[PDB]
Amino acid sequence: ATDRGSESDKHFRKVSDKEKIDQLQEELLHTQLKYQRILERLEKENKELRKLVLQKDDKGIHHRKLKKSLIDMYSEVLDVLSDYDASYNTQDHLPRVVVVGDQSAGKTSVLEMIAQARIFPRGSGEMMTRSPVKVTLSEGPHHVALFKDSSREFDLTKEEDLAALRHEIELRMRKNVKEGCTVSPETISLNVKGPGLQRMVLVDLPGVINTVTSGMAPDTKETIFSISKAYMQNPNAIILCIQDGSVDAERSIVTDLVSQMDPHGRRTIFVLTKVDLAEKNVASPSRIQQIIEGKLFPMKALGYFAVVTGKGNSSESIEAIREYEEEFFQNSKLLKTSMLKAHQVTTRNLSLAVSDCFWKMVRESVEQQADSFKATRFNLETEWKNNYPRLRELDRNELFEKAKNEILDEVISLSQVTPKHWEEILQQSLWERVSTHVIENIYLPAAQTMNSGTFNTTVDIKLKQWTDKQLPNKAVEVAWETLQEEFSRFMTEPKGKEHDDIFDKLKEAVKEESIKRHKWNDFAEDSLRVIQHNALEDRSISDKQQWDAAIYFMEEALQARLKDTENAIENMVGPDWKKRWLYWKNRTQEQCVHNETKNELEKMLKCNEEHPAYLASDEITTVRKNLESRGVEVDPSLIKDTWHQVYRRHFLKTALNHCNLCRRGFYYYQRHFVDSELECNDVVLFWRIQRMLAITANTLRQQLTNTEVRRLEKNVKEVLEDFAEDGEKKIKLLTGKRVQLAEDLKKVREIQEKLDAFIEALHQEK
Amino acid sequence: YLASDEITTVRKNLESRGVEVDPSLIKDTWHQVYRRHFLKTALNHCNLCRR
Amino acid sequence: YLASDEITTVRKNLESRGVEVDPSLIKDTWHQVYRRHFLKTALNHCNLCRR
Amino acid sequence: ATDRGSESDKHFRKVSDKEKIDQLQEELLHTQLKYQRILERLEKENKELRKL
Repeated sequence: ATDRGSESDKHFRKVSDKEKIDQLQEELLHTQLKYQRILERLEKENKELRKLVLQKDDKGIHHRKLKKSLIDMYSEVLDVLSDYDASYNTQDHLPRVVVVGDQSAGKTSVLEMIAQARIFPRGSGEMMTRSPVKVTLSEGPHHVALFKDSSREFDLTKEEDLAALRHEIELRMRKNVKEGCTVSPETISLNVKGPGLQRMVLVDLPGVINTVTSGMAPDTKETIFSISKAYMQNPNAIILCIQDGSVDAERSIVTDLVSQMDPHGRRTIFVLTKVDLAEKNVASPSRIQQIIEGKLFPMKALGYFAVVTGKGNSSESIEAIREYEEEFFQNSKLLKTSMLKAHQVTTRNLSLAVSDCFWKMVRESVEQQADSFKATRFNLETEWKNNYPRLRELDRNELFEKAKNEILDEVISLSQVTPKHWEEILQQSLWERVSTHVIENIYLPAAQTMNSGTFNTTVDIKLKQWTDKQLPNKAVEVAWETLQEEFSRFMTEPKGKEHDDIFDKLKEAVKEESIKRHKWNDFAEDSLRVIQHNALEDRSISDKQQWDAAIYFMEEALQARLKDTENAIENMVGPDWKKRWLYWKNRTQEQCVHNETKNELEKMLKCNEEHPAYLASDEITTVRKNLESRGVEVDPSLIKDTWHQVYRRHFLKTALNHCNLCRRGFYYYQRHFVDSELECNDVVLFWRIQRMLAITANTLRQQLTNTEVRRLEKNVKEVLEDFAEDGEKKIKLLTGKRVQLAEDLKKVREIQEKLDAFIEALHQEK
Repeated sequence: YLASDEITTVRKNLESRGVEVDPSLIKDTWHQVYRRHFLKTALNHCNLCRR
Repeated sequence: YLASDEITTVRKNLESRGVEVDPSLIKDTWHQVYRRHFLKTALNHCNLCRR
Repeated sequence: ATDRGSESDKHFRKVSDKEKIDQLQEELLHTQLKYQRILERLEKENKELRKL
């Protein structure tokens, strides 16, 4: 009966087991015992095994080194840096080649010709030219392509495999775009190999635009720039600024972006596309010599190159395009009249120049960055050792788990708090809540009568009205606030040295929510009405022990109000004479007036202690006139306030003297003696109220401990589950641990492996 | 706040006396005794702060 | 034998009076303290067996 | 540095890391790598519920 919810949960949990254990033991623990060990065999070993099947097709041993070209190994290096941190802050560490240019300028054809195959999709000329791809370029004995995330090898000399390759890229391309924008940053990684291909890694970035039309979002112009600027920021990048040769160089759009990362073109190269279509330029030195020497641009490049990207056909074969490129420059005026120099034309020269810079920079740069990222682990280890004693047990998610368990443990312990403490809290709160009605409305008007039956009648009328209307509602409010306040205390107590600040954030978020998901059963108001009445209903003090308990509670309740009245009267009337001459506590004029009015009312009460609270109005006039005669200024309001305080003091102190007489009042009642003024009936009232306070507190405690506290535990578990699923709450709560710093120390181990393995490959090769 | 070691050192010290004590008895008795000490000190500080 | 927590009560009474003490100084002091009590009680039992 | 608890803890950590790369542990890793292949490949067959 003390608690019932846990029994129900255990019962139905056992029933669920009895019916479904032959499945639940298999699903829940059997497999899960091995779950931590199963995943490496299930997924990692699977990725290796199929890669080993392709290595078996290669017929080269996986263990023995020199299995792959140094640049093919360097693609994995860049990929691991991208995975560890895709921001430019980490891209800056290693060489890259950026392929950027005006929209639909043929830059994709430039990259494909450098790759010696039509590897990228060209399905459309608007959305398919404004999305990124990345391709590594490697030496090989055969022109073959392989994705990071696929075991399939593509034959680059056949239309079917090139089409499938373009299809896979396209499937990634047409999805890695914000809706409407059609432009989003994302990584697609292909490794293209073959004879004549150089040691590079080229990133084709969304085509650059200057204006927006009805078929595109207005933001599209900015998003492209944001992507375009991202890879250009790399100080170790070779930036191929690819411009459409059919339009004025002064009108280049990409240039105005390149100048934001290299204002003078120090690390940039100029590429002139559509040379065999822009006849107005390739046939005239006055344009070409400026465009290719670096006089028509603000950019002073690493080099300047001219290429043929296709005769307006977005799907033209790369092989035919290269053959036509070699034929065109010989056909064109440009070679004869030396407007373009022989080393400034065709795919070969551009590829070789960028290859030499990039690859020589890569051999030196990878030798630096292995130690850079290993040094970053050493730098991460100084901070982590200094911030906290060496420890990695905790985690952001584990912070939620630990705060969850702390909260549920405190909620349970709350449910098993000694009940007696619950009743003590409820009893004291109830008395503080009710004493105002007890004395101001019930006792004060009732005990001024000269008949015990009228005392009890006034008391009982006020008690019936009060126990029916306000008192039950007040008790229910007290119980609600008691439960919520004790819950808050368990959630927040700074338990000395055993307190953990980190969890506090969750304790506040749950404490708020758990309270709002609980409501107290309103029916209590009616039950209390009955119960309260019953506790009052016992008006019979049968023996000395209950007589003394009754007198005790009456003395306590009346002494509190008497002390309050006496403090008010002392402030109102002023200091005593002793203070006035020993501490020079001189009275104010109001205090003197109040003192004289008090003296008037007090002589009246001293002569006749039976006087009721209410005076005649002509008496107020007589009090004013007698006060005016002696020389004291007084008005009916001063008399009424002074009267109220003074009569209450007289009333309560007379009640306590009646306590002093009740303590030894028993023989007079057996005599039925007629001259006996003493009748001790207030004692019964305060006895009844003490017992009613006890009964109300205990009933509220029982409702709390068997019905409401278990509902609170259920609501808290629901709140904790809802917060556990909420990723944002975990992000914005329980953020204090230093584990985040250690996560970098551990994660950069992939970059450390790729770089060192690449350097040892440089040492096996030379 | 009494830590669990402080509570246990009180529990066993009383068990050695033969008094039968548990962590909740001590936690609540400690709260009352400590608050008595703390509030009397606070009233002494009341008297001090006057000057 | 003193219960693992009986060592904790010996520590509390000593900690309250101002004596730094640890469970190893309670086990060594106790092994010598009970070797002596036991044997001297045995010899007093000799004194009583004699009659 | 002598008779310093933090220096003693750093000395204790350096000796502990060498034991972690002891030949016992190294042989354990080498044998475990083959043991990961041994009594393995049954798991992919086990996931199937058709027999069940």
